[PDB]
Amino acid sequence: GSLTEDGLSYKEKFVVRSYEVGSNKTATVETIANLLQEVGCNHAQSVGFSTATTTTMRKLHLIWVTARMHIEIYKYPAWGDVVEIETWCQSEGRIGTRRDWILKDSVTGEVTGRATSKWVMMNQDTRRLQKVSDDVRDEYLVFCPQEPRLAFPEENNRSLKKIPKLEDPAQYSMIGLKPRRADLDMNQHVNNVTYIGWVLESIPQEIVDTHELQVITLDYRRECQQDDVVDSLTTTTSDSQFLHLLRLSGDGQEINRGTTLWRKK
Amino acid sequence: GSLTEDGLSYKEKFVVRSYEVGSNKTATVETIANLLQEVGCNHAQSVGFSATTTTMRKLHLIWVTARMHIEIYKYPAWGDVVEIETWCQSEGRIGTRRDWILKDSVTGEVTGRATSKWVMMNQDTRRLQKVSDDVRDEYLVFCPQEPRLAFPEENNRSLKKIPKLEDPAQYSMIGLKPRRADLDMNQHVNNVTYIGWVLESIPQEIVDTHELQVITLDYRRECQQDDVVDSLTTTTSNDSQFLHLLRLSGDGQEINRGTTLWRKK
Ligand SMILES: Nc1cccc(OCc2ccccc2)c1
Ligand SMILES: Nc1cccc(OCc2ccccc2)c1
Ligand SMILES: Nc1cccc(OCc2ccccc2)c1
Ligand SMILES: Nc1cccc(OCc2ccccc2)c1
Repeated sequence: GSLTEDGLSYKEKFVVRSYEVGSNKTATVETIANLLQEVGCNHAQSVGFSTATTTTMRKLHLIWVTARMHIEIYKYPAWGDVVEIETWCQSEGRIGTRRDWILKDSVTGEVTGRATSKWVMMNQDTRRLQKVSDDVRDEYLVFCPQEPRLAFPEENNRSLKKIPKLEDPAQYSMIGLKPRRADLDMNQHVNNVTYIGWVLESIPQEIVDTHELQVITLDYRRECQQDDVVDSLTTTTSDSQFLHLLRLSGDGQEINRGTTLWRKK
Repeated sequence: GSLTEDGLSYKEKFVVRSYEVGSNKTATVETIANLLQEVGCNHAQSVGFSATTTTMRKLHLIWVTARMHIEIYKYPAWGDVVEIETWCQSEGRIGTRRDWILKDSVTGEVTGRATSKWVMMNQDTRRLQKVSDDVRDEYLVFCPQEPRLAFPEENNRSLKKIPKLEDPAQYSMIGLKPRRADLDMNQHVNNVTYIGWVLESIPQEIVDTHELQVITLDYRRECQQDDVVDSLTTTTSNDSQFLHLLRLSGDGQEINRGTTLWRKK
């Protein structure tokens, strides 16, 4: 992978692996999400971040954390195919930061998917959210395009829709979900992609066998700790559309909420 | 990746990814195992497999793993390039063996080795059988015909008999269930998921203070998508050795047994 000519975006190619595909021999949405993280990390490294935070951030013990992830897939790449992913970041003033991605088939050059994520500042120790200070923005603004560059430009698009809270009883559920060590990242936190998998676990297998996932919007409200247990809840709201809710098994504390849109095969 | 000059082995390079590493910023043993599967599949594809021979497809037979043995000297770091060489050998009418050698691409030093024993099985009835002479003649032309062992040594760990753990186990992790990401393209639980489940019952303190040097795992029976597993471990031993057992949560049917060897950091 490499920074583009202007140094304001990063591109990387990936060959889809045998264990990365589902029953139709195409990449799962979790494989796509993992690739989005990898190209994101390679972009941060290429622009000088140490092995993820600016100078003012490390001084105040602040980190970027995902508040929302939105992914739209038109075609899932096949096992052995080469997918090219371009990524960039944009300041959203004092609110936070946005990271966007564009996925293309390397052989045809056609856009096969797009993603957008909203990040907010948080104290690493207290978990308290904060606005982006003047000093932090000045430090990372030089690595972003300064005029708008949106993966989802269209007005009233799906990435900005407000998601409601699922009401009990849920139509479908998968309970007792727990992370194993492979679900943890280098910092021993549950990987953001694991939550996508947990959301999808409550979708009936018949829907998965007869439909393709076209869109997924996921809000991240609270982290699942390594010793926590999660219940995944889903209700059809409709193409098939679903409303999702992940909550802690015991006290019912919300950790995520989301929506999925599926197209008939 | 590519076949070597003689066409009797295959090599491929992999760059270690951000989400593939643990707390020490080095590849987990499950990431290594996944890479072993990928290079294995790329080798089968390079030698003409659509992976079953003509006689195998007619008799509805497949290769299935009976045992996996991995030894790691150094886990590659995040961003490092690891080169893996793989080959197969006929083991007469008993079955087949696939071996691997892992090297640091920059230094050329051997950083790990692996060996696996495969047996023929009817895809539908799950009944094991010997390798017929017709099947052997079909794949022998893709193997070195003189011995080529990743584990040559006389009384090496790869061929040790593993006993059955007796209740009560010293440590346990109960209620483990596969999610969709744990399944392969054929909707079977991926062989690497069982390695993760075995390791779940090792206490976190051992993981934090030791590095896994050796893992031997026997595959006795499959965990179905709707099954629940219990992972059991007892210390048998500066090095720490453990005895492992995976069994179905309800009836206690054995699915795997194994051993691990850990060295102090
Ligand atoms: N941890 C990480 C690192 C780099 C980018 C990144 O993008 C946000 C995201 C990716 C996949 C799923 C959900 C959110 C996340
Ligand atoms: N923690 C983390 C992980 C992965 C990517 C990342 O992006 C930082 C960044 C790169 C380029 C421009 C602006 C910001 C931060
Ligand atoms: N499914 C598969 C495909 C190709 C090679 C392969 O090697 C055996 C193995 C690898 C990793 C863990 C346990 C066993 C397995
Ligand atoms: N089912 C399966 C999956 C992955 C590899 C594989 O190896 C087949 C093979 C390749 C080269 C020589 C002899 C045999 C079989």
